[PDB]
Amino acid sequence: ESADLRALAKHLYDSYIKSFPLTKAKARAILTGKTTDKSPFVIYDMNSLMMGEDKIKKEVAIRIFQGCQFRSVEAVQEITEYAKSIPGFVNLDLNDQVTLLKYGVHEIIYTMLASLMNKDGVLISEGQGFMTREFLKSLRKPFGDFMEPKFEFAVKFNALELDDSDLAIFIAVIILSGDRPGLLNVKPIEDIQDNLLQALELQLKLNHPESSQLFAKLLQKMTDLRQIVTEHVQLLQVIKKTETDMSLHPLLQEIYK
Ligand SMILES: CCc1ccc(C(=O)COc2ccc(C[C@@H]3SC(=O)NC3=O)cc2)nc1
Ligand SMILES: CCCCCCCCC(=O)O
Repeated sequence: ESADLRALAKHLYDSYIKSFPLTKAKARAILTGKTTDKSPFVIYDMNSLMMGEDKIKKEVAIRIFQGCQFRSVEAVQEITEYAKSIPGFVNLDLNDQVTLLKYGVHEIIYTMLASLMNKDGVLISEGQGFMTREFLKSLRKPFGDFMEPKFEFAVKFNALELDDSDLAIFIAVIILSGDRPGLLNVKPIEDIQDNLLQALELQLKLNHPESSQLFAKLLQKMTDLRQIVTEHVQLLQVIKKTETDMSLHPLLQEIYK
């Protein structure tokens, strides 16, 4: 029944709004001058970077990098709260639950990162600030190319014009992979994902009826996520070797194995 699929979609959207304080709908209202929300202080160089705490509640590159790192640990926390709400996920073997998160968590971070980006920069501090792509790329090596592959993806991805009710099901599909390395019981995972994929497919054609093959173009985007993740991992191993004094969160170290 299509009707059970819509109920699942409604359930996941509601759980996505409850788990993530900054939705794409809010992010786009901030980014584009809407009166439902307020304007971000823009950071484009070092003076505005230090002017930035005068509005938004060590060297500059390592400080920015370690805040982006604190934020990621926070998103991991929000993603795990979302994941538990995906029907059947808490019912799986605990070891497989850990494996799905470990491998799914960064692909979801960069999907939702895209909600907070345009070609020019990225919202920070829950929408209160905006950090210019040009500033980030001007950071000293090896940090200037830290964010550029996320912007390249985001610009391509934001072109699909997905909204939060689409994204809620898509990030569920990402978690419930079943081709993840080290999974004990693949088949229960594949059964949950086949359901999510049916819910996503219906959602896309009801919400985007004039968008030809949007289901397939979005599933292809999963290729770009995998490559962002693997590049970021390699870049981190270079930062850790040249910056032996920069501390990495154990939660992120446990995932990066
Ligand atoms: C590289 C892409 C990116 C993503 C998110 C952020 C953020 O920074 C947004 O969320 C925030 C904002 C501000 C801080 C302050 C940090 S935190 C600390 O430990 N000392 C500080 O100055 C922490 C987190 N930046 C960059
Ligand atoms: C985004 C510019 C403000 C820098 C520090 C913001 C507060 C730090 C935090 O929330 O962890």
